[PDB]
Amino acid sequence: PVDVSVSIFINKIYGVNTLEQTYKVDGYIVAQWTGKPRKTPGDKPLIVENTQIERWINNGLWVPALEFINVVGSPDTGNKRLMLFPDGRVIYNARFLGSFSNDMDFRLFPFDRQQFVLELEPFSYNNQQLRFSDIQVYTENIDNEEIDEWWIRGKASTHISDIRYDHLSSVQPNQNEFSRITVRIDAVRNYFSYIPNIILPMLFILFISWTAFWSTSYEANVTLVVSTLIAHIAFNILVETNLPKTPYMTYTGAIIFMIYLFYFVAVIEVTVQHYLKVESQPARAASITRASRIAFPVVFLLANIILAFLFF
Amino acid sequence: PVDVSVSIFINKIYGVNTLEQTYKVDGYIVAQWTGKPRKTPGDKPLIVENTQIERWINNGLWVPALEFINVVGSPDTGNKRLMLFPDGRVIYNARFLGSFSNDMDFRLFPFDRQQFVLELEPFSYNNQQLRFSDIQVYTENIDNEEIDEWWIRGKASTHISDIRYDHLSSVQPNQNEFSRITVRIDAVRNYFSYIPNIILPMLFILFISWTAFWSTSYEANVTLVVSTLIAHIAFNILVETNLPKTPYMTYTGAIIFMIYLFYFVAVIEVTVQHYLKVESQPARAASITRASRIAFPVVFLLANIILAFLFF
Amino acid sequence: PVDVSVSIFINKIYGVNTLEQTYKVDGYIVAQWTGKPRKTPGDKPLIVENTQIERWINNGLWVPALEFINVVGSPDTGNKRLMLFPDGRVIYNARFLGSFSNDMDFRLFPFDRQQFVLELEPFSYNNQQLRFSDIQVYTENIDNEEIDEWWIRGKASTHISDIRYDHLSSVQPNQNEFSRITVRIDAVRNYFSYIPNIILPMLFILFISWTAFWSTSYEANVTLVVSTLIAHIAFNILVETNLPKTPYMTYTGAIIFMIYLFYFVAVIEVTVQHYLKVESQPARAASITRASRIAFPVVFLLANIILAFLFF
Amino acid sequence: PVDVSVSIFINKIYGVNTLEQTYKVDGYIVAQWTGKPRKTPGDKPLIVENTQIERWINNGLWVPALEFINVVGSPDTGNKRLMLFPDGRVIYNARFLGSFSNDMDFRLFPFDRQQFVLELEPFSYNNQQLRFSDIQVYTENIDNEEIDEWWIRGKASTHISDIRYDHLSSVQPNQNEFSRITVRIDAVRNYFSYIPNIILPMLFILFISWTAFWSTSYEANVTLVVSTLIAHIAFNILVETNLPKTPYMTYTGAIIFMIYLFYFVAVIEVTVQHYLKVESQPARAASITRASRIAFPVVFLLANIILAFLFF
Amino acid sequence: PVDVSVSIFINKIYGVNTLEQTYKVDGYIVAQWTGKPRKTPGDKPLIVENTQIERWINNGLWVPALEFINVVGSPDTGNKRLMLFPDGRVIYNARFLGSFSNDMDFRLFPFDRQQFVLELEPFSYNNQQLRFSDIQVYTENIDNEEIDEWWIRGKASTHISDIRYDHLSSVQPNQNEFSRITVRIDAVRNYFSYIPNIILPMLFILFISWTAFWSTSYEANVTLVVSTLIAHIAFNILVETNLPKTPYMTYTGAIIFMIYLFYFVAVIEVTVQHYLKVESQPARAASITRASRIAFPVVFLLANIILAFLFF
Repeated sequence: PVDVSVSIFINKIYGVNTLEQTYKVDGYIVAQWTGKPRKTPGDKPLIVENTQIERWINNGLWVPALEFINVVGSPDTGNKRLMLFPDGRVIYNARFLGSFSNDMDFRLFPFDRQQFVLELEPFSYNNQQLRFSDIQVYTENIDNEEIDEWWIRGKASTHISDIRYDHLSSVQPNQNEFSRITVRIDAVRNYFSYIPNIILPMLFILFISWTAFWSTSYEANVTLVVSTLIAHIAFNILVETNLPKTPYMTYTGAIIFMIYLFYFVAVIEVTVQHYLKVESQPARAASITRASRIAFPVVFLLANIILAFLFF
Repeated sequence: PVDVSVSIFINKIYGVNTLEQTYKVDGYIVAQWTGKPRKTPGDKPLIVENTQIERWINNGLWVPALEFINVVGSPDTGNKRLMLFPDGRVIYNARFLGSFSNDMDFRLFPFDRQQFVLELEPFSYNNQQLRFSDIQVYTENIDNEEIDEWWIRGKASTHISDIRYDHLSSVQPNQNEFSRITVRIDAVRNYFSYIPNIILPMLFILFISWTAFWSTSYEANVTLVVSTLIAHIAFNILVETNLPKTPYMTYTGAIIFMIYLFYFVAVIEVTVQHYLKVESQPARAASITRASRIAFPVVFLLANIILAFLFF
Repeated sequence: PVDVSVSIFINKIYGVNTLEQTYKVDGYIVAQWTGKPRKTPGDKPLIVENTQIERWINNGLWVPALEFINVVGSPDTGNKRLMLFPDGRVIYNARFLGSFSNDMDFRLFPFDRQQFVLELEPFSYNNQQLRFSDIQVYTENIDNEEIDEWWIRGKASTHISDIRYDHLSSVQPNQNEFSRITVRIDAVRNYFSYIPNIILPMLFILFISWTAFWSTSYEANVTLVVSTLIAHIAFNILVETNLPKTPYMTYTGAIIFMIYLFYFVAVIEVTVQHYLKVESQPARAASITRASRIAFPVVFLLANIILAFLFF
Repeated sequence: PVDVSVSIFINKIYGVNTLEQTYKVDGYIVAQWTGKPRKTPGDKPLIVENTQIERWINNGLWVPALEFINVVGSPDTGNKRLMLFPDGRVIYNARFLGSFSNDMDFRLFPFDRQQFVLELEPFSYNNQQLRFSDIQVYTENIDNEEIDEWWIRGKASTHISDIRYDHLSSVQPNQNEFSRITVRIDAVRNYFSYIPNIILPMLFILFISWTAFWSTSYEANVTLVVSTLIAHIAFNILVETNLPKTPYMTYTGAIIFMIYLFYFVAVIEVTVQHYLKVESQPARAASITRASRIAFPVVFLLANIILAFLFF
Repeated sequence: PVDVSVSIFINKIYGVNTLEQTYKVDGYIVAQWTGKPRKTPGDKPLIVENTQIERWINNGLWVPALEFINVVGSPDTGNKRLMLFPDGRVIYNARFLGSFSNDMDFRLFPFDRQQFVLELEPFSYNNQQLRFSDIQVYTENIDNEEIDEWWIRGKASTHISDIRYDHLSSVQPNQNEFSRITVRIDAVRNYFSYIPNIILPMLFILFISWTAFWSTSYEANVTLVVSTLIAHIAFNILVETNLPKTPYMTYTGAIIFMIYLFYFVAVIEVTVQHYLKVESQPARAASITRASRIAFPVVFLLANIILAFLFF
């Protein structure tokens, strides 16, 4: 079992896709493994570059196949460098930029909780142990909390585990166990701009519909409730890109669907106020309007607390 | 006929395109075929990596051309590994991520039924049999049914068949028969979020138009039916991306087109109610409104059941 | 002149761009040319794969440069295979997926007529004849006419021609003549879904504006004609992607522009009806409304027949 | 100084970006330079293909670095061919498809004037003269003037110049002068479809707002001017993609901004007409409406002529 | 320590992304380092091209790994050229086009201040000094200030620094110091078109809502304030692409959110004016309207000055 020291540097974690549950990660990968003693020109260790790296393997130099398990497509390896030491050890430094998949829960978008995971397992070698994992997410979080989309919390989670496989070759009494690095950086999305850009204006439009709970004129009432619903849909179109859309139900989506009913229900109230006045019963219509004038804001507050009580 | 054992691992089936009938599939491909006996360093079998794989073929090592028949463009092969055994057999392990085409029926979108097919046939060898196919879709479906867009039902369908060709070379008395793997995983789209985000709000807007079947004021009636049609088109704009658009007629599209008539027809009713009152015949207008107040909801229910009876 | 037998298989003709006049074509290319006699291991012909193909050319093996003339960018060649026969002939099989340019006429979109052309000419060899062209568009059209976007009509058009060039080198007394394959598959776009999704709803919105030709209330009339124009523009936004937009005038675009006038003209009528009633002359306004109530539908029908008479 | 004959063929000039001032150009590049005498098999000149081209340079064959100066990114070179003559000269034929940058003036979009420039200078050789430039834009313009987006005027502009550099090496008494080809094809955008699709309907919506200069009812007046402004913004959304948006002010943008004022000003007029009638002074309101009924169309005509007088 | 003279030419700084804080930079890179004396054919220095550059490294020629630190993905290197001098020095000229990341502050968009930074550090060599940095942004700024999106101010900022690292190898306590080039060009976004296209029309729509501070009719008042809010959201949809959206609060976003309240508040005023007239207290409603007729424009002016006082 060849011991490999893996040190991964983290520079950027950008472009979090709300559909494919993908995110682009940039940095550097360092693999210091003890090889076999070789002769370098003099005492100083040899420095080999990307083009000449393949030339060394042809001559009889070992290079282990360390592949990312959760990588979506082939990641972009910039410049790769092999540092052959006269003593024996070899240091492999390579810049990488690729897409990584991890199960994401967007259920509670306004106060999002997400984990960015990176996994590495040698593609061809099982009885070749991975010594120690090191995550250097030295890109300062408290430096620009407003500028950074995600508030980096904790200097990642180091985890080294032996992944057991089932479907393999004929000889597996102790070949099914592959060493695997499990890097997991945590982050919390900043609500800072999501309230005065999405939440707050989507609420005002809904309360503007509620101004028909004072107005007696049905012609003016229709214009309020119908047009605000147009404004709500229009504003939901503007937002949509910022909004995360997943196959499951969300707290934001639950509120968004709840708003659609509170328009439909208000339309009913306004129409009820009208038909009562038409059928010479305005005494009911008078109290019906006064009721919903206090009921609607209370009911929406109860239900928003109900949703929050279920999601949190 | 060289016997080839093909074991394909399935990791992800993501990004289902509603137009091109394409979907991205990620995993691993294993090809264990009995070659010719060779000498490996000692007893242990030789492990060859991607860069050195081409070097072996030049020396005189066999590598069969196993191409995906239904692959759209050249798929992304990550790291490929050849395992040369001293006895004779060779195990080929390669990570793949590519686009696959299959005939899809989106006719019934809210309760979608789809099959994800993967086909493999040796590009150059016909009298080279494919021994056994194995599909390892071990990515747990019941684990996160709400999170997964498609509910993976069944551990795929293994199918090995001899595909017969017509247009070939000169020598074809028994060369037209190529061995082909036919992998078909089944899945059902979760309706869970499609009802409170698309179906339900598209219905409320249509019923808000129906509130003119109580109102006597034509000026207020126009504002209802005309503006709700604006809201419906606006909401159809928001949805559109989620909506699958194909060259054939769909259950969703049939309902969507039916809604467009139920606005146009309601406009007619409202205008009829007006001209009758204008031409001193309000007795008809009074019953005309009361009729459509019960008729419209019944007619739409009948027709929605009619459509459902035709599609299902 | 080396005789080359070219047989092109057609699998898919997908993604027809309405702006760049491009379409993606997938299939296989077969080039059977009589080379020089060589010795294969035994009697059986040698099978050479993509990586080893370049190795043969270095040793002294001929490979002709067959490039697509109408290809947009470098097309994606999947797996290429050379079949060296002991007698002399060589069969070249290669999978291709690329973009092809051809002059397209979208003038009559609802009942579209289009030709998909593919051209092949040897990039370097003029006095090297192309024997016979064969198009195998065996992807069944009548199988799924509703599912297929284009109804494949005819098993393509085989055409072999000697293309004469003007601007060449110094030596051209008989070097300007290059052999060229001209493959042209015909197809007709299915109107099936384009009427109940685009045409029909765009018409209803326009007739809803015409309901002001019965209404006497100007305040209610404005709401009709102005808001329907908003709905028309809104619906044209939804459609737009499905709609083909070219630098020339189309039948669809002519109707679309005609609809914009029929709103503007109706606004004038409604305003005329008003000013006449204001200036104590409602006798004119009464007949003015009754006139346009019969005129507008007749005029639009005449003009739609006029447009159809010009385009067809 | 090695004399190089450069003949560039033009096939397509497609996808003109209104932001980055980029356009994709496809064709062929021919470089006939007199090298050194070599022995070809017999008398016939040797034909070398793309893969074997690099093999010749290794043996000791010259290939000059002819790079496009105005190319955005590395352009797509399809198939490249070297024609080695026994006498000495070498003809280099290569198919290219790349993006080219040139300063574009979109100030007057409806009647656009644009120049498509292509520049070539040897990347490594200064005292290596470029003999003669030849542009073969034989893709017929008058063939399909309605189908072609740009009306190709003139068979391009041939220009060969010695570009002088300042920041170079140590030895520059006569090494700063590089030979450069300056190809410039001219074209004029067809207005044909831009008037009945963009200009004309954007005008009708603005005149529909002007129908409030006859109407006495403020409630009906508001519905006109407010909703037409919604329609104008909605129609500007539909158009936007066709509209060129640059960091400077345009004739189209000036008119577009002018339209936004003519709505705001009309709103003021309508509100003035109201407050005058409210404050028992309708004599002013009567003439105020009659004034703007003649003023607004005259003022907009004056200002549109003013803008046209400034831009042209 | 090998002294390297780095001279970077700047051609284009295009496509500034408001989300990822990225921008594409094109130009040339010159690296003149004193190598070892070699024999060139005669006295003239050897000119080596891109394909032959790798051939020289195999023979025993030094090429230092100069990588961009702030580069997003692998940048596009066009044609690279090595100029081997007989004396010893080697000049490396390479054309580049890549994406660069730098922390951007969009807080004050209408009068934006931005810095475009480019960093270069040898990927493999620390005790290999970078002699002098030279930035040639000779692409004239005052030439076309209206055409250029960013007004290039200053001929960049030359900065050479020794970057100290923490996580490294065993070999040296004085190996953590890498020489790094820090190029920073400054630019200011032109407001020229952002006022008559975004700011000015977004203001007119808001003042059109204020015309209800004269109107006594609630039915006409609702139509004003509700529809202008639709127009504002509609216009914000049109703009959105031009608008920079970041996770922090902006001056534009603050004004944009402030506008959403000024609609909601105006709705309240209009509804208050109504309920007062309903509950036989129009004396209050009369002064309430007259108050907000002077208050609203003054309050918005105060608050806009307040925001400007905080951001500037």
